[PDB]
Amino acid sequence: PFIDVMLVLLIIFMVAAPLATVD
Amino acid sequence: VWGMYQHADIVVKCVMIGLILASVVTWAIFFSKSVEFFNQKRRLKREQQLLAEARSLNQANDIAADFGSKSLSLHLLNEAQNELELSEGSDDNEGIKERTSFRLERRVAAVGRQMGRGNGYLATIGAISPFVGLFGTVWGIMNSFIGIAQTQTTNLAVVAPGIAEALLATAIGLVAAIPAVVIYNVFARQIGGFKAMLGDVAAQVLLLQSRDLDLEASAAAHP
Amino acid sequence: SVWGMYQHADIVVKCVMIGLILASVVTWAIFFSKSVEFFNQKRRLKREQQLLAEARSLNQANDIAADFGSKSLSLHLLNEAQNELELSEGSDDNEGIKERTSFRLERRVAAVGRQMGRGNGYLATIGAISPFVGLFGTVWGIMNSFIGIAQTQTTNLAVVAPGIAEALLATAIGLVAAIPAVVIYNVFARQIGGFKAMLGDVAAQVLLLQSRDLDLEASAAAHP
Amino acid sequence: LSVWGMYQHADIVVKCVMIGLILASVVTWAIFFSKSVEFFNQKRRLKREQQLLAEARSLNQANDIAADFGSKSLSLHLLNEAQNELELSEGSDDNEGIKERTSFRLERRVAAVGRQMGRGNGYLATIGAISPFVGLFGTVWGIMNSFIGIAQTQTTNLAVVAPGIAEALLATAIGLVAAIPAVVIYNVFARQIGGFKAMLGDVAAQVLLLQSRDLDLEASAAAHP
Amino acid sequence: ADIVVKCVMIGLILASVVTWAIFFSKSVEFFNQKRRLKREQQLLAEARSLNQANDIAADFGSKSLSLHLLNEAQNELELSEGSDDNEGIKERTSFRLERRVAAVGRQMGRGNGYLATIGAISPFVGLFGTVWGIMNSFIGIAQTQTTNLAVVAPGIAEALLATAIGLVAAIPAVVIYNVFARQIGGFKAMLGDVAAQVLLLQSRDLDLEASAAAH
Amino acid sequence: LSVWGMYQHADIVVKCVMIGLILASVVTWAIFFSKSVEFFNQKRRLKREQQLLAEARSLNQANDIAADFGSKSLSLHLLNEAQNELELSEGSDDNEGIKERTSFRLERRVAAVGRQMGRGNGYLATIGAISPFVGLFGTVWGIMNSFIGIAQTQTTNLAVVAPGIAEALLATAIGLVAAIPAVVIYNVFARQIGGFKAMLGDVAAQVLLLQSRDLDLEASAAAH
Ligand SMILES: [Hg+2]
Ligand SMILES: [Hg+2]
Ligand SMILES: [Hg+2]
Ligand SMILES: [Hg+2]
Ligand SMILES: [Hg+2]
Repeated sequence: PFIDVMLVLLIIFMVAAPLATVD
Repeated sequence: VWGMYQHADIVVKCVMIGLILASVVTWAIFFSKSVEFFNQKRRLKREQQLLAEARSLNQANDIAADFGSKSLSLHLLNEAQNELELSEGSDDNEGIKERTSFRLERRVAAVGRQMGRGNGYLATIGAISPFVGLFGTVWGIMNSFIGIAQTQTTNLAVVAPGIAEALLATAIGLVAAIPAVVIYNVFARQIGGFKAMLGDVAAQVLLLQSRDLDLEASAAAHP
Repeated sequence: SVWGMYQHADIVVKCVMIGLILASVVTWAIFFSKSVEFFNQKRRLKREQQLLAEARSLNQANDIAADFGSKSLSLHLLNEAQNELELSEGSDDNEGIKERTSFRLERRVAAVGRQMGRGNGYLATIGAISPFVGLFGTVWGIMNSFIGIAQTQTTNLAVVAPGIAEALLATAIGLVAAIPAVVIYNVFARQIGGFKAMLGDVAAQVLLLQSRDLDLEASAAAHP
Repeated sequence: LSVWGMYQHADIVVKCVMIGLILASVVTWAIFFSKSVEFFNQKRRLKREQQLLAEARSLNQANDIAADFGSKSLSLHLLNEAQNELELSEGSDDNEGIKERTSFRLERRVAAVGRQMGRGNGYLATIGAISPFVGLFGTVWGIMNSFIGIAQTQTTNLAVVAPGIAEALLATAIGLVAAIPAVVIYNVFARQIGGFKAMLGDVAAQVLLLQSRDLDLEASAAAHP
Repeated sequence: ADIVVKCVMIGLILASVVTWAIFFSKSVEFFNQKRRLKREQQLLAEARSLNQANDIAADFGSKSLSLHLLNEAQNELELSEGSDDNEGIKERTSFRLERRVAAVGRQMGRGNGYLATIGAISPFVGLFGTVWGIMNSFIGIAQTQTTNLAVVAPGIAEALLATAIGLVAAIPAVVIYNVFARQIGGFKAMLGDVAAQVLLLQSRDLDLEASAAAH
Repeated sequence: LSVWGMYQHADIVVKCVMIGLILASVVTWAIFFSKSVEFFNQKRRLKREQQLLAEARSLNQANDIAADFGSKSLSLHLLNEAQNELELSEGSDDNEGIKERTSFRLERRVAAVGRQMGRGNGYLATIGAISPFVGLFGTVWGIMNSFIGIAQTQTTNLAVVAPGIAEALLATAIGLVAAIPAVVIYNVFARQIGGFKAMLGDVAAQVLLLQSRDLDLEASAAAH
């Protein structure tokens, strides 16, 4: 209910950083 | 842009319009309750400065004679006087005082609750705006993965619209969220201080009534 | 395809989604039921306060409040004051009567509050764990995706985009179930606050009438 | 592999986060069950005692209705406390005193009993707040060792590191599975403990009212014989 | 680059400037008044009467706090001249003093709101800066035809600096806010102690005088 | 890899984040241990003294039971405070007065003791408040170093990004280890301080009762 912002943003960068490569 | 932001989705466009509406509500509340608050506070500080010179309760009713029918201090003074008239003939002063305070303080409390009407909106908007924005972004990157599932072209020009609408969702979430919370906090501070000032004028009335009752009851005893 | 998206998930993420949909259903049921109940009771109380504000005494109040029907709250408060006057018949100490009445009336108000907040715990808890249940949906989902990329080798072509899309739909539904619970709970706190305030004002009116009348009666019989 | 192997195959730190979180869940359920049986017995027992003492109208009748409620009964303890304040105060002419001294006593025990009911609530609240975050530490340590792994040799081809990311996300999953029940159990314990404190407060208020009424009626009744 | 990101960062830096201005000025205020109050309390520890207290504090200075409390009690004694009810005076005096302390409390915490909000919303305004930036970058890769993110990487880093500045502006605001909360706590405590002494002395003297004129 | 390596292997900024957060964890646990043994002592001894004073049918019996307690004991300070208010008020005909002044003093002392117990809570509260921001700054530094890596190498591979993301996740891991214990320890100290202030309040209530009872029995006893 608070960190959930920070949690989901960090998760979304762990999802998007693999979206970065390659192809 | 009107064509750019309207491009490719329903739900995300709806969170966008919702959050911008929320920002509109916060700022409309801001201006209207701002003019109201400044007016009433100015008036109250004037009235307290005037009533500070009253050596009794009658002098207070004279200083407040012209204060106006919607003024608060005339409402408090009228409450005290009305409690004196309803108690006419009572031998127990220790009582009268009690009944007066209970009335006055509650009036203040009521005005307090009348000050915070609408502050619930600011509190809720600042509370859920980052979460509604977060739903916007999660919906966005979800639509991105749907996009790479259809075409199967992997990267990187296909993921782009989804990531765009996601970061727009977070951006709008913060722009609606921050001003709501800041304005709410200043409203907590100001409502606290104003409730306090009203308490100070009420306390002046209570003091004058008590002191005069004591001087009257003691004045016809010995002399 | 929505049906295909769903068919891409897992059995656990399925429990997460049906669970969140049920939780949203119950929150809306609570909202409608306790909402109609609360509006009815509030309008009734406002009517009664508007009537009782004109009573110059306690006999005049008991008369204005004749009915008011039965289950009304103001009739219950007036009846509590009356019951304390009747139990104290023959007591010479009026300070006592007064004291005892407040102790009851005040406390009665509190009980009303506890009966108003019965069931709001549900909203608070649903809004509390809904993002956590959604988040569990997504992490379990994405875990299944990475295991999938583990048993098949080289790279992952398209295989789990949809699994991941369904996890993210789990968080999306989690927030969609969570938010209305929290908003509804806050409006219920505000409205219950105002309700306790109004009822508190009626109780205070009864208390004032009792004190003033006992004082004037004792003073009128303290000189002929 | 499957879930069991995925546990046995993970790192040592992540193993500890997972085992810890299951332990917290175990404590969550033990607390839940024992406090459940306790609170239900005591709450409906107290509901009875309140229903019976509502007829007292006296405080001699209250001691008589409560004459056998049990040596652990709460209403018997409150009634005995008021009575003990009447006995220690034998010979006081100031009733305004006795009442005060009585109230101060009674309202002091209720709170204490309340504070004894909430003993252990710290664990439920703390587990429900922390468990997702300790899990989050588990996975972040996991994927951190993984990315240290992919720049060593240094590898590519994501399918080679995927077991590490799985076995890390398992920690957040377990964190949430331990976390959620703690939160629900804590919420019902707050509300129910609230209702119990209220009920006990209602019995205590009955005792105080009866005592006040007796002191007033005795003092007024022996003022005009 | 861009526009918004730089205005967001300069906004954060201005917020940092305000953080340090509050830090210094409030530092001077709290230290001075805390010292003055400590001395005044040690001196009033010699009071065996209310008159001896009004006397020890006569010259404390006109802006002294203890002279304001003592002067309020004395003024309530002068306005009540001719009253037979000592239980009355006591009440009114307490009520008066109970406002004083609160008002002074409310006046010491006038500025902590700024520090609190700056430390609370600084990381989020910074985050808005970077999210606007990276949104502009991916909007950039959505035109023409692209791949290989190495082209937009600098823009994204430049965005992440906005959050870095947000957090760096937030930290001193938060630490300073906590220290000022503690100091105001101790101050409200001291002021409350001096008020409590005035109330005791007044109550005790009214009791001993009233009991002396009953015999 | 291992820990010491992970340190010597990293940047200067993440080096400062690691040293800062590691220090913050050290102070957090030191506070915990010293204030824990202290709090255990204070509760143990105070509970002992309360058991002894429970036999007091009179305030004089309390002062006699409390004669040898300790020079720094809290119960002796309360009983001594009551004694001091009885002595300053000697000769007063208003007992209702004495009682007031006595309660006023005693129930202030308890509060003050509370603020001395929370004399250390500021550090824990602040450490738990700023640890996630310092950690988050570390991680953002990491991901930024990653995008610089993709800016130099012009590569987009996984192994040029890996060091920056690994550093970021390191900042996050240590950030959580510094942040969580500060918060739980702070709340556990609030809970324990509450219980302690409450217990001391109970002893104060015993003193107040004994005083009020004795003053009533004396004033009533000489009339006759
Ligand atoms: Hg819409
Ligand atoms: Hg489930
Ligand atoms: Hg372990
Ligand atoms: Hg600018
Ligand atoms: Hg360093």
